[PDB]
This record gives sequence, structure tokens and C-alpha cells, in this order.
Amino acid sequence: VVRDHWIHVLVPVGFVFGYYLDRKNDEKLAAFRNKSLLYKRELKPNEEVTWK
Amino acid sequence: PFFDVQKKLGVDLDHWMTIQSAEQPHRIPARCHAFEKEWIECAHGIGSIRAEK
Amino acid sequence: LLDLIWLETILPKTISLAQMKMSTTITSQKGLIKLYFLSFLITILISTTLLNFHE
Amino acid sequence: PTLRWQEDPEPEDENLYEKNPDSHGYDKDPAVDVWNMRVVFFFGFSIVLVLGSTFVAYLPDYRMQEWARREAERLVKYREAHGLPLMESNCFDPSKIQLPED
Amino acid sequence: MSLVYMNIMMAFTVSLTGLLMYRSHLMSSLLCLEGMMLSLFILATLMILNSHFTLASMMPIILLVFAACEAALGLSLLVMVSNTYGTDYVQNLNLLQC
Amino acid sequence: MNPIILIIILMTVMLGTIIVMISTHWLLIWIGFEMNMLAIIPIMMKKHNPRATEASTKYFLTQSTASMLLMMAIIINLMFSGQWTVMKLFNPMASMLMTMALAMKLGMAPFHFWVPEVTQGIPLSSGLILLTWQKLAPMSVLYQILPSINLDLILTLSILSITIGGWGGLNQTQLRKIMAYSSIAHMGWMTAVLLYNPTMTLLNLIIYIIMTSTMFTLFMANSTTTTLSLSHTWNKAPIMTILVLITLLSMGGLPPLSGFMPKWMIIQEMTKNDSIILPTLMAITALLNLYFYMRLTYSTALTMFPSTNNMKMKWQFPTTKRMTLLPTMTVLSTMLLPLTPILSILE
Amino acid sequence: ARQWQPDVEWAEQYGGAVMYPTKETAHWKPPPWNDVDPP
Amino acid sequence: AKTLLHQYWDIPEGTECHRKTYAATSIGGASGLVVSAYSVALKTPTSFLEGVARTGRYTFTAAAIGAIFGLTSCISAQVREKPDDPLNYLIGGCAGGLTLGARTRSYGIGAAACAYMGLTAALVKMGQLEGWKVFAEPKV
Amino acid sequence: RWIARTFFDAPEKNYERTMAILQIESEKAELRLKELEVRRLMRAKGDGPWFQYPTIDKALIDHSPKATPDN
Amino acid sequence: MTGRQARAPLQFLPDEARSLPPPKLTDPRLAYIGFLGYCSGLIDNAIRRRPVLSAGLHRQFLYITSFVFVGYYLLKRQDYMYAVRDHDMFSYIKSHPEDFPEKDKKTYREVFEEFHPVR
Amino acid sequence: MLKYIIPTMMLMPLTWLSKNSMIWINTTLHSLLISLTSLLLLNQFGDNSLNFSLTFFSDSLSTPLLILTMWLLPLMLMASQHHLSKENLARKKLFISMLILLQLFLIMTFTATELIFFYIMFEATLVPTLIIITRWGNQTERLNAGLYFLFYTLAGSLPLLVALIYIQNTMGSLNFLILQYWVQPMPNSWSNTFMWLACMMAFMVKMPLYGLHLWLPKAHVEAPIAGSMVLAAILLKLGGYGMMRITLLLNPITDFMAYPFIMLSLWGMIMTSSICLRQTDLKSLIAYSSVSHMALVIVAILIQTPWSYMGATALMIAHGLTSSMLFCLANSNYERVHSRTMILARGLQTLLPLMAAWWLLASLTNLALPPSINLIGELFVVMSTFSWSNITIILMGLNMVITALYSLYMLITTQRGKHTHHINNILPSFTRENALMSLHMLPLLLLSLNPKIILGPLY
Amino acid sequence: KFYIQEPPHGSPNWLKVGLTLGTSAFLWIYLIKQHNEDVLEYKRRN
Repeated sequence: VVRDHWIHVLVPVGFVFGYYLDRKNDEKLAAFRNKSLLYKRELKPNEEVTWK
Repeated sequence: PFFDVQKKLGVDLDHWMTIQSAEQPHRIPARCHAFEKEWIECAHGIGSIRAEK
Repeated sequence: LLDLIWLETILPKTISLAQMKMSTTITSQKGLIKLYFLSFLITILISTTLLNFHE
Repeated sequence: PTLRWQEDPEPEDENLYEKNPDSHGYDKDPAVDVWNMRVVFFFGFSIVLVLGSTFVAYLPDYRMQEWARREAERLVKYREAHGLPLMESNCFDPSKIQLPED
Repeated sequence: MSLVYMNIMMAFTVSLTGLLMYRSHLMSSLLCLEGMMLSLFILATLMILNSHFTLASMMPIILLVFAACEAALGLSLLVMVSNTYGTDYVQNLNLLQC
Repeated sequence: MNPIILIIILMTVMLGTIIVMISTHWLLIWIGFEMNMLAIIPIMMKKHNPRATEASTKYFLTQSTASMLLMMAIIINLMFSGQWTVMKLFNPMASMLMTMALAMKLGMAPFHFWVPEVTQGIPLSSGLILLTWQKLAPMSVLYQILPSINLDLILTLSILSITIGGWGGLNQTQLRKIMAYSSIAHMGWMTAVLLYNPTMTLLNLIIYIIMTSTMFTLFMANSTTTTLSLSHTWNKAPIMTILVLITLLSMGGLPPLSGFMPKWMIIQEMTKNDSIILPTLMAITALLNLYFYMRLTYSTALTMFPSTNNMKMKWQFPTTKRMTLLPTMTVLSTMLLPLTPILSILE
Repeated sequence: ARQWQPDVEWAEQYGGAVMYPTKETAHWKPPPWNDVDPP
Repeated sequence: AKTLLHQYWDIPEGTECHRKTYAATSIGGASGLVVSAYSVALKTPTSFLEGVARTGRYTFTAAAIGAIFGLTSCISAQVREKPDDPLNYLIGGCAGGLTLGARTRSYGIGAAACAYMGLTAALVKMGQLEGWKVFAEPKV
Repeated sequence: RWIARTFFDAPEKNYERTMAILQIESEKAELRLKELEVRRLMRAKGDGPWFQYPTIDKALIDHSPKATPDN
Repeated sequence: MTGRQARAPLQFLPDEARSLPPPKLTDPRLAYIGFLGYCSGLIDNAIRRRPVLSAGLHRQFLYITSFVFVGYYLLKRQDYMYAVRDHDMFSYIKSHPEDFPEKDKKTYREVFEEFHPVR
Repeated sequence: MLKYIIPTMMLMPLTWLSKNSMIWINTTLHSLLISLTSLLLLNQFGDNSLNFSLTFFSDSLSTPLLILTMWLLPLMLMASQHHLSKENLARKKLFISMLILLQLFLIMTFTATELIFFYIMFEATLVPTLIIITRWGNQTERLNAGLYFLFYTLAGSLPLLVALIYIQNTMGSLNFLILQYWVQPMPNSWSNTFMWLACMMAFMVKMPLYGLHLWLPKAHVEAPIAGSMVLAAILLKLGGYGMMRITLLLNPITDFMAYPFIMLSLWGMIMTSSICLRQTDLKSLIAYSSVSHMALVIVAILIQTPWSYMGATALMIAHGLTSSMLFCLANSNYERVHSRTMILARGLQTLLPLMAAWWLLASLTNLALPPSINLIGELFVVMSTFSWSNITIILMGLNMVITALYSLYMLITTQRGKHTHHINNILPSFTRENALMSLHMLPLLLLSLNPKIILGPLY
Repeated sequence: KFYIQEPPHGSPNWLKVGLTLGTSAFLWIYLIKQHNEDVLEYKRRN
């Protein structure tokens, strides 16, 4: 289905790439994970994360 | 730009015509030799503005 | 009256005519070298003695 | 004794009809005109306009409106049940202020 | 202040004005440029002589050999100008206009 | 005009510029300028028309009196504190004569009366080499003697150079006089920054040399002297049209295109002083010197002038020159906007 | 073909040695196309 | 030059009048002599008496612009009694532009010269008043 | 709720992003103003290692017994 | 701005630039340089009348390689220049406590301003 | 926001290596998919803005304008055939790629964090529009129009750069938050007055106001439909967006120094609504209509009320849609008859029975029909300016009367009463033109149902 | 076939294309080895 016509696959994969790289930037800018004075609970239940 | 292949190659092509108090061909002085020697040893490692002041 | 004729005279025309007249005064030079070196000489004199540059 | 030109007598007015009577908007290819009409009325209305209407018809409460409604209901109930006037002025406490003297 | 320096700088300005204002000739202009060369030569040489600055006595001879070959180039250009015309006026250069 | 002789003469132009750059002694600076003159005269008169002869005559007289004025300033420098070092001078009169000598050497507005005349009657290779090297080499010397210059000299010559190279320029249909007036405007733009941060001056020199090489390469690909020939080069080939479009709009200095990095960084490190009226005056004149670029573009690639035939005959024969380096210099001259932190390549 | 293009007289204005003729700039003849002056 | 513009800006403005008009005639005469020197160096009017005519014409027009500029500056400063606002030099530049148009005998050139000379004179007043270092810190 | 679950972001994520980003650019602005103040005082007095235009190198100054006794 | 320890040869990058971390591969600037090289190759096939997107793939690969190589070394030079600028700045901050005082962070309980209401 | 930047890049080589008679379908389909994905942005909530980097961030002012840009792209990319469908494949691809690149710089400009970046992408928006209108202007003064466009917009816009560099190196960085959270009042000196006049006058050039408005109508009557609609809608509303962002600084001196611009805008709004009542050249009426409504926008921005800013952004979005559509109907009538005039193409109620509905509905959205967004914007501007002064509502209502008059005269002139019975070439209305009209009108009515989107920061 | 006075290029040469591919592979291998030795030097020094 891909190599039949490969032109229509271009910009949705481009958008998926851009979305992936925005998530990568958000993981890069992950300072103040629980250092805000307002959004600060103790970490729970399992493993180390509250947003990613 | 002031390129310094002059200093990189280690060739003294332009450091003998330049100033007084260098090595003259016969080892002779200039007229105002010691004045430039004291002035240059005053303003050697100085950034050319407090060398003025 | 207001938009076309006066506003097109005040903003485009006066600027464009100033640029046209200054260009036709500057670039309209016949190629004689004596004029260019007399300009150099009076530039040197007007920089030395009238409007000082060594002071 | 002059013309100053050599080009074609121009133009011929392109009546886009009279070769495709079933034609949609643009030129005389039969298949791709149908594909253009189908893609603009499907992927411009049937998946864009109506799904956009459902998406921005309701979403999280934009610019915090219904949260503000419910929080104001709770706070007016509190401030009426506890004597003090609702919306006391001087939103910054005058204990926590220091005026320059005179 | 070594008074001879005053009249030699005066002679420099004289030769400079003779270079800059010039009428209907190019050989006289180049010859006044040669005089200006001589002025620079004499001025630098009196300085190097009175200062006993012996290792940089190359300035007068090298100044004059280089500006002499400048004068040779200028003479060849004047001969080319007089070859493509009859004369060598400042006039008849009026083509190639500004 | 043997190829050995041309290789020798171009090597001497290279050697003159290197001796200008590399020495710590004033005699080799004067010898470098002088050898650069003596070698750059027979790049002109590669033809034998009297145009090139009179152009080389005008260039020789102005260039030689600039060299003699330079030597006068150096001999005044040794009349005062006596050493042949390339540093801060010790007389405002000596720095005055020296900056006027270099101003005649690379063109300011009281001094620019040789530039369009000498670029008119020469071929394009000679104009390319004289613009690039003759405006490259004395910038090194000004970069070396910048801490001892009276400011009114540089700045009056720079303001006047920008406004005269702008105003003269709206009245020429020739190509070479347009490019010469553009050269005068860019000499002014480089000179006005020189007492504030000279990294901007050297980077503007790099950008202007790359732009001028692209411009003269796009005129070497198809022998044109007037804009009517530019419209016939619209008709013969389409890629020359869009590249004349992009390089003219990058000579103009428009922000997404890479001719804005020289102007705007100059605005930055000009206005981190308290000079504001001088940047807005210079940049309004930078608005002014874009109009002849824009009418050039309207002649080339936006409207279409009617072309003579025998282009019907020229279509069978493709443009089989070799370009010096056209595509690399084009994409480096026009697509180099987001690499502004290659400013700090230079210290 | 219904798009306007510049005519002969629109490009006649881009002639001569200068762009704006005045009372003093009429003698600026256009340069020879060979860059060769006749002897 | 610097010494005579310092003579112009030495006067309190304020009123110490006709010293101001004398200094403004000096400014106008110097500027007209500059323009006449270039315009006789680049044109050669053939002949020398016509060159004296062109120099005298340019110097007289520029000195008249300067003189009338200084007079109406003095009169506006005496009338309004406010040495602060640049509207007095606005009136000054417009009077200078109208007398320029009277000398060149064209009314539209006089109106445009009124406008631009008034704006530039007000800008020079505000530059001296608020304090705008033109051309130089030259430091950082 | 499904729209907020599958597409959007928590206010915690965006809020801490804003706070971290203000920390970053506050460092940038403070370093920029400190840069220009250091540059202006270093050009004014000259004590720093930036604006030092090269003076005479004294290694070529070679004191030795000359010809003339009074130098 | 000049030397800055004027022993200073021509010295495209010193040995001290091997202390700062080198620029990574597929950093976005060298990817932009690779795209600029690919556009250079496309337009080089367009200058001469050879067909675009074909017949020059060794020249495409040569252009991409040459630009990425040169841009890699220029990026290393950029990183060196910014590192030495910050090092000199903080050395001058530490070397002169007098001119750069601690500013009194007066909180907004006692900092007065004007108001000027827009009615 | 990078998820919106990068598929705009990727949609460009699509157009090149799609084959003949297939570039059209692929570009239209993929730009409509980009429009859906753009509509997925609308997340913005309450307290803060949303940050899509230290490089990109969106205020709620920028969200509907961004969706307007990515919605007006496919509408235009379909709108711009039948006057270049006979031209070459290479020139066609160049035109379509030029529109895509113009979209890219518009997204760059609307999600500009820094004002320096905003200025660079502002004049980057300025660049391709000259090339578009000059290469496909289809008239003989397109050179004059593009050149006036260029030098007006630069020579106004240029000392804005100097003022922005001065703010850059007197107060640190130019993120909108750290330009905010730090901004101090700037007193009534003269240098502050010139800085204000530089910034506000650059955007005054861009809107335009009355003394600088002949910039516009040549650039609309001597331009193709793509450059006309993008120019009007996105460039003028981008100028308004920029003034909205930069007016947060310079708080006290706008009361001292902002009276004559209010004045020139009001009296020129009246004179411009009067000049577009008697003209021929049907295209130009919508151009001077745009001048009148953006003078109203300028009055709304320079008075500084939250009611005024809500009404300003509503008026921006509604007038962008209405004026772009009405340009498109004018081009439809020009493709019917090669006239550009108004008294010639008469009739058209008898013939073309469906086009009357679109003319009437666009003229009523220009009339300020009361549930529409246009009257919402104009009404809040009238409320805020009557709070400003009790006397200026006469000019607002007189603008209202003359606006209804010329708009409905424009309706009943071209399309009311008698065909001139010597025309005999007009064909029945295509499906393409009516698809374009339905793509214009239906978002405006669906925003008229729920306008909590398009009201801006002060909701 | 099809060409009076057969074209000076188009018929592929075999020195220049191999020279360009060889120097390009050499330049890639050199920059990769330079980058890996620089990363190992950075981790040795820090």
C-alpha cells in the first residue's frame, strides 16, 4: 500500500515526527518537576513520575 | 585581520627593521636608546590605554 | 482631492522628486579628471582649516 | 509601415463547458475533476467542518469558566455563612503593606 | 624642531597642489608626482640621519626604487594614451563618462 | 596574455594582499599596496579598447596619489614617536592623512569619482578582482590602526558614502555602475562600525564579497551590460532569472534572506552605545539604496520584456561556460540567515 | 493572453546612458555593445 | 565649524539677542561658502565673473536663511518667554524655509523647505535640550 | 473527558514548563545586562583581558655592550 | 575584541577547546547545513541543464559531505569562542568586588511606584 | 508548535514530486488535514498562556488567528485556478510553493515569542507577496502597486527594529513574559515619545490609518485573488496582532501622546466610508471597506479597555472572513466578465440564481448583521469608545449608516435590475465557486453560535 | 545514434566520479573518527 503511492504518507508522518519531537523537548525541559509551590504532592504510587 | 604567520613560522623577517634598540649590524646604539628601552619595558604587557595613562 | 491628489503629492511625489533631483545633480558629471582632483584638493583644505579633523 | 508586434491575436475565451456537460468547476479532465469535488466535499466538510463543530462545541472549560462558577458558589456560601461581607475590599492585607511616610 | 623640516613639508604641500591642480597635460602631473617622491625621500632621510637610526636606513632607497617603478608604469600608460590619440591632453578623455 | 603570465599576475595580487595582512612594519604595508596596484593594472586592459586604457589611467592616478599620501602619514609618524610598528599612531594629523589615504584607496564619497568610471570600461573579471581584493586588503590596515582615529573622519566619510552611493545609483541603466555604487554604499556600512566593534566590519566584508561574487558570476554566465540583455537572459534560461531575483533581494537586505545579517547586527552593536539617530539615518538610506535593485529585478524576472528572435537559434546551444563557484556561493550568500551565531567565528 | 506584459515603449524608457534626461544630460550617448570604441 | 557652533550655543536661549543673529549669519556664510566651493569646483561656470556671481548668490541665500532663522528665534523667545519648547525653532525653520523659497522664487519648494527645516530645527533643539550624544559615546 | 485524556495536557505539565522557562530566560537576561556592564567598565578602565591592543614586544630589546658608552 | 593572551597563533582551535564537550552528531544546525548542501546540489544540477533530482548523486553526496565537515569545525570554533567569553566574564566578575555591589532586594511591601490610571 | 511548523515544510516537496494533474488534489487534501490538526490546538486555559517552547508560545489572541491562517490556506489554494490553469507546470508549482512558504512565515509570525523574531518574520511575510502580486497582477500598474507596498511597509516598519534593539539592551531579553512581569512605566520625556512614535507608527503604516492608506487599494485592485485575500485578511490582522502585543510596554505616555492618532483614525474612517460610496472598480470598494474597519480597530487598540480588546479581536476575525469572501465574489464576477468595473456587469438576479444568496449573505455579514461576529466586534468598540468620551458615538453611528449604505449599494448595483443584454458569455455557476463560498460563510455562522473562542486574552 | 558530433560529456567518465566518491567516503570516515576521538578525549578530561 505504501510503495503503490507514497505521496499521501508524507505530511501525516511529518506531523507524527513533530509531535514526537515536541514530547522530546518536553522531556528535555523537565526541571521543577515537584518544585512548584502549588502543584506539589508526594510522589505516588509506583515509579518516579507525575508528567512526561 | 592581523594574521600572525609571522609568529607561527618563527621567522624574524619584520622584527629588526621595526623598532630601535634591536641588534644593529655593528653592535652600536641609537641616539635615544635608553629612553625607548625604559618606555618599552614600561608598556610591555599593558593594554595600550592604561599604557597611555 | 484629499486621498489621491494631495496624499500622492505629499508622501510619494515630494520624496521621489527629491531623490530624482539629487540624483540628477550628483551623477551628471562629465569625465574630466581636473574637476575630480580639484574636488580632492578642496576636500583636503576644507577638512584641515575650516572644519578641523586633526583637533 | 510598422506593426511593432508579431504575437498571436489573443485570446480565445475558454468556455469550460461544451466538452464536458457533467463538468465540475475546473478543466476538462473527467476523472480528476470528480476526485477534486469528492475530496473538497468530503475532507473539507464531512471530516473537517462537522468534526470541528463537535470538537469546539464542547471541550474542557475554556478560560476556566464553569470552574469559576462552582468555586464562586462555594465561596459565596462560605462567606455568607460566616458573618463577614462577601468580597471584602483591599484584596492585599493592610498588615502586609508599608507606606512611605510623610 | 629642526627648521629645515618646516620648509621641506612646505615643499611637500607645494608639490601636492601641483599634482592635484593641473591643466591639459599628464607629463607635468607625473613629474610633479616625482617631485613629491623626492620630497618624501629627503624628509625621511634627514630624519634617519639625525636620529642615528641606522638599521632602518632602507626606507629612502626602497621608497625611491618602488616609486620610481610607479613612475615607469605611469609613463607606459601615458604612452598608451598618446598612442590611442594624437596628443596626451587631460582633454579628449571625456568619454567613459560618470 | 599567456596563462602562465595570468597565473603569475594573480599570484602577485595574492602576494600583495598577504604582505598587507601579515607584516608588523609600515614599509611592507606600503609595498603591499603598491605591488597590488602594479599587479592589478594588467588585469585591466585584457582587451585593447581605449576604454580600458583610460580607466587604468584614472585608477592609476587616484591609487598612486593615495599611496603617496599614505607614505606622507607614515613619515609624519616617524617624525613623532619613532618606530615602524603597526599600532596606535601619535598625531591626529598623521591619522588624518592616513585615513584619507585609505579612503581614497577603497572609496568614500568625496573620493569615489574613479569607481564607476573604472568599472565601466573593463570586463567583469577585472571588476570582480578589484572590488573583492581592493576592498578586502585595506580593511586589515584599518582594523590594525583603529585605536588611534579621530571619529569625525570615519563617521562623516561613512555617512556621506552611504548617502552618495545611494543617491547616485537611481539614474544608471548600466550594470557596472550600479554595482560600483553598491560597493560605495557597503564601504560606508563597513566603515561606520569600525570604532565600535570591528568583528562586524570583517563579517560584513565576508558577506559583501560573497554577494559580489554571486552577482558577477550570474553576469559571467551570460554576457550582459544592460538590463535589456538581462531580459533576453530571462528568455534564454529560467534559473538565471530566479537567481538574479534572489541575489538582488539579498543585496537589498530583507530579513528572511541572508543580506539582513550584515545590517541588523551592525544596528545591534551600534545601538548598544547611545547612538540612535545615526542608525536610523543609515538604515533609511539602506531603504533608499534598494530601489535600483528593485527596478533591476522588475527588468529581469518579474515582468517580461519582449525579446528579439535569434533566441530561436540560441536555444539549440546550451550555456556551456564553467562557473567559478556559482551554486555554493549562491546558497551560502542567500540561505545563511539562522547561522547568525557564526558571528563569533572571528575572534 | 489577457495578462498584461510590458510593451516596446515600456522598455524604451530603459535606454540611453542615464535614466532621467534633463536639460544638461542629453549628450550621454549609450555605450557601444562591443565595448570597442571606433578609431 | 565647532568654534562658531559653540558661539551659537554659548548664548542663553533665553535672550542675549543679535549675538544670536550674528552667529547665525556666520553659520550661513560658512555653509554657503562650502556649497559654493564644491559647485565651482565641479561645474566651472565659464567664466570667472559668473563664478563670483554664483558664489555670492549661494552665500547670500544661505546667510539670509541663517539671519532670518536667528531673528525669528530671538523674537519667538522674547514673545513666548519659554526657553524650553521647540515650537519656537519650528517657527524658525518654517521662516527660513519660506525665505529660501522667496530667494529661489518657487512657492512649493518654500513650503517643503518650511516643513523640513522646521522639523529639523525642532529636532536639533530637542537634541540639545534633552541631551542626545550624536556620533559617539565612543565607548561602550 | 476523552478529549482531555487523549490529546491535551495537564495544567501541571504546562505550569511547571512555564516556571522552568522563566528560570532559564531570567538567567539569560541577567547575564546579558551583566555582560554589557562588564564590557563598558572594561573599555573604560582597561584592566580586563578583552580590550588590550598589542603594544611593543620587549623580547627584541636586547641590552648589550654597545659602541658608544653614553647610550 | 582582541587578545586575550597574545601569544596567540592563527590557531583555528586550541587544545583548550577539547575540554568543553564537542557538538553532537545530528544537532539541528548541522542537519540544516546538510539540507543546505542538498539544496546546493539540487540547484547545481539546475544551473547547467542536466536533469534535477538525478545524474549527479556523487556530486550530491560530495556537497553534503563537504558542507557538514566544514560546518562541524565551525561549530566547534563557535563553542570555543562562547566558552572563553563566559570564562573571561566570570573571571572579571570575581576579580573586582567593588564596582558590582549586592543590590538591596526590596520587596513590594515597600517599593512605591506611580499609578496613572487609564480611565 | 513544531508539530505545525514541520508539516508545513513537508507539504512543500509534496507539490514538486507530485505528478502532473495530481499536485492539486494532494495539496488541497493535505492542507485541509493540516487545518483539522490546527483546530486541535485550542487548549488554552485560564491563568497562563501555553508555551510551545522558549521559542514558541500561544496567547489566546494568537489561537483564532492561527486557525484562521491554516484555514485560509486551502481555501486560497483552491481559489487560485482558472486564471493560471493554462500556465506552465513549473510556474504553477512555483506559485503554490510560494503560498506554502508564505503560510510558513505567517505561522512563524503568529507564534513569535520574541519581538525581534516577530519583526524578522513580519518582514518575511512581507517578502513573497510582492513576487506574487507582481508576477500575476494581470494589470499594467502592478509594478506601481508592489513598489508602493514595499517601500511604504519597509520605511514605516524599519525604525521599529532600532527601538526593539534598544529595549533588548536596556531591559534584558524580549520574551513576552519577561518583557512582562518586569515592565516599568516610562515617563513623559521626548526620547520615550519618539520610541513610542516609532513602534506605533510602524504598525500605523501596517494597518493602515488614513494618512497612509493609499498603500492598500492599488495592492488589491492590481493583484491576483490569492495575494489579495492573504494580504487583506492575514497581513492587516497580523499588524493588529503585533500592536496588541507591543502595547503592553509604554503605559503612561499613551494617554499624553495618543490623541492625534485616534483623531486621524476616526475622521479618516468617516472619509474612507464616504469615498467607497461613489467609486467604480468593484474590487476597490472592499479595499476601502477594509481601511474603514481597520481604522475602527485602531481606535479600539489605542483606547485600552478590556471590552475594547475583546471587540477588537472579534472585529479582526469577522472582517478578515468577510472581506476575503467578498474579494472572492468580486473575482468570480471578473472571471464572468473581463471588466473590473461596476456599472457594466448588471443584472445577475435572473441569471445565476444561486449567487444572489452568497452576495446577500456576504453583504449582510458586512452590514453588521446582529447575531454575526462583525456586529459583536463593532458593538463592543462602540461601548468602549462611549466610555472613552460621551460625544464620539456620533462618528461611530455615522460610520454605521454609511457602511450599511455603501455595502447595500454594492449589492443592488451589480446584482439588481436589468441585464445589459449584450453580454452573452456568462456560464452558470461552477461547483468550485460555491464550494469556496460555503467554506467562507459556514465557519462564520458557526462562530456566531459560539463566540467564546474568538474573544481574546481578556475573556 | 541520435547525435551528430557526439557530446563531449554525458557519456560517463570513470576517473572523476570514482575520485569524488573515494574522497567523500574518506572525508566521512575522517570526521567520524575525529568525532569519536573528541568524545573520548572529553570523557577522559572530564
